[PDB]
Amino acid sequence: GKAFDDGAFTGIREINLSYNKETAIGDFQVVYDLNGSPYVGQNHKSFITGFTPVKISLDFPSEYIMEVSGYTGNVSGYVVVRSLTFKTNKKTYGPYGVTSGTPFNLPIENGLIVGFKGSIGYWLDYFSMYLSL
Amino acid sequence: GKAFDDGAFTGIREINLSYNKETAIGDFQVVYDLNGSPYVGQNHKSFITGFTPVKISLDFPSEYIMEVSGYTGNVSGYVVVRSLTFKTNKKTYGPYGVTSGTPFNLPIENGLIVGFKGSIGYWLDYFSMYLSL
Amino acid sequence: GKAFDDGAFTGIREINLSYNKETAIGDFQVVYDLNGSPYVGQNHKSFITGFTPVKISLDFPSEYIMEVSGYTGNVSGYVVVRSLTFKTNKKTYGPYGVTSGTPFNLPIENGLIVGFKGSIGYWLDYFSMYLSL
Amino acid sequence: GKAFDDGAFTGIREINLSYNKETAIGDFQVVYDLNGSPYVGQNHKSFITGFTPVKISLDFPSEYIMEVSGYTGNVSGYVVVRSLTFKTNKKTYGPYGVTSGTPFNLPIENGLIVGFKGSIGYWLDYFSMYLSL
Amino acid sequence: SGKSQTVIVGSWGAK
Amino acid sequence: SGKSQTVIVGSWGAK
Amino acid sequence: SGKSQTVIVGSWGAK
Amino acid sequence: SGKSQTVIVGSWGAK
Ligand SMILES: CO[C@H]1O[C@H](CO)[C@H](O)[C@H](O)[C@H]1O
Ligand SMILES: CO[C@H]1O[C@H](CO)[C@H](O)[C@H](O)[C@H]1O
Ligand SMILES: CO[C@H]1O[C@H](CO)[C@H](O)[C@H](O)[C@H]1O
Ligand SMILES: CO[C@H]1O[C@H](CO)[C@H](O)[C@H](O)[C@H]1O
Repeated sequence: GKAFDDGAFTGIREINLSYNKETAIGDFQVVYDLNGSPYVGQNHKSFITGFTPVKISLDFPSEYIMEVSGYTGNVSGYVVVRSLTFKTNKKTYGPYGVTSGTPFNLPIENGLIVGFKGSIGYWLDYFSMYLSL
Repeated sequence: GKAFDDGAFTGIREINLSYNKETAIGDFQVVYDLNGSPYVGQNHKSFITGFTPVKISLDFPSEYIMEVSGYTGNVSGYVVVRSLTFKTNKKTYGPYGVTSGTPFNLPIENGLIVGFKGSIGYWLDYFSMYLSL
Repeated sequence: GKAFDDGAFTGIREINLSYNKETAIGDFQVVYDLNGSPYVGQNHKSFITGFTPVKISLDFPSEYIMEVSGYTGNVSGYVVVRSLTFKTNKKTYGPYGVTSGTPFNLPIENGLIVGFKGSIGYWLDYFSMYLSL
Repeated sequence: GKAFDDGAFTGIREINLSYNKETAIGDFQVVYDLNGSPYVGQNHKSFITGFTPVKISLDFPSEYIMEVSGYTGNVSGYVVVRSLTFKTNKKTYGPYGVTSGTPFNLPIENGLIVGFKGSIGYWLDYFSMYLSL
Repeated sequence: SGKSQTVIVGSWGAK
Repeated sequence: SGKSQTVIVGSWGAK
Repeated sequence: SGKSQTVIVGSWGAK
Repeated sequence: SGKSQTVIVGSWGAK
């Protein structure tokens, strides 16, 4: 699918993703903190439709992501990200998507998630995160 | 004067300052690189006029600042920045302002200047820089 | 188990762990790079014995670890780290221990594993890694 | 003179330099913090003698250096570092050497001096500092 | 050089 | 203060 | 926490 | 690669 790279910012304020309960994660778009002021990133859309959107508004300064978990698996010959979940210091934004395949989890003990990059076609093919202090 | 803080970015692409040959540095405004795309910062103007503008366009990826030098001194009871000069890996953007008072220089051996903060009234009262890898 | 924390150094030269094909990883020690000079970390021993030793000598500057994989599982009630495999740019130091339970994997796209921390009772209970540029 | 480079550590515990009130700084050594344990750096000696020693013991975790000042001057033809003064959060370890020539000063607003490097012939020719968060 | 760098982790999904 | 820090990631295994 | 931090150097000029 | 880096600043004195 089409690769994307948001880059590095000051923090995260809101995450907006999409999913399908029988396939995988679809759309992905995050609004970052750029030195105090929000900065909305490019909307990375899927090649198709029929996804259920999710808007994750964090209490910016005080609430930040502590762990990112999910599942990768093959759906129709394409190994993609099927589920994604964000746990913060205040709440857990429950498993979105199908919780099947092989697991992964990135807990941060000291550091902050500061940016996103990855790829999206019909579903989210892959993704990586930028970390900082 | 009025304090300002641009914050941290990915790099610098252009610096736009102003000076008076008999007083000190006046206006200050920089356009940064925010993950590949330029980002123009807020224009920090002086309380007064009659300054000679300077536009410093760097060859972004390839040309970056290696040292920042200048002079601080008192001009009319106000200790301000009287001169400022930026030397890059390709050129020296010669002393702008009055080269009188006490000197300072910040050479970077490994690192990049990534943001600016300081204060401006009639002249640039002070300033600090954000460094990164 | 007993908590340890080696800290952060400049790089990694060698890793000496211990395992058992039916239980999990036991002993754990690592000799780091400290500004171009080897630095032998403390030996974090298991409370019991009967493990098989493995020495992982990297070609220090040239060879560096790019991804750490493993398994977290339940043995004797305790959830511990059952397997561990290190993938460097030159070779893969094959899985040690039991590849059974919940998988975890950290691929590093930009950065270095620069230190370790964790806990060891009879087996490695958990660990964490310091990441640097 | 002879080039040295201690590298980067976790913090600074003590600094042992040497000076002469008519010439400049000579001997230079520093004992660092290495993950909560002292670490005695190598002693970088002057080619000659007749200096006055000074020991600068910081209250390690609590007391940290916030600004380094000094003077670069010309003695016997060679441009060297004539004076040096260390300002920590608790006390100022007064100027050592000759406060004559061109001043230099590095105030740190956010970060730590985490290591030193330079060269020493008869006197300290130059130095550089590693900065970390 | 010229561009800032940060630790980037992963690439979870398609190889 | 006085002690440098670095991004430490994880905690894999027991809690 | 929540906001990223970087080494900032100086404050050259008025004390 | 293999060796970590940090922002080193300056070079004050002789060139
Ligand atoms: C059905 O293919 C489309 O979507 C898949 C999964 O999302 C891949 O991205 C592929 O490159 C793209 O052409
Ligand atoms: C003449 O005063 C004005 O300019 C000076 C120097 O620039 C100071 O900023 C001061 O705070 C401001 O009110
Ligand atoms: C069998 O007991 C010991 O090991 C387990 C698993 O390693 C835990 O560490 C526990 O604290 C320790 O007392
Ligand atoms: C007097 O000579 C010596 O000291 C000076 C000043 O320190 C220079 O280091 C020079 O290289 C060294 O040979």
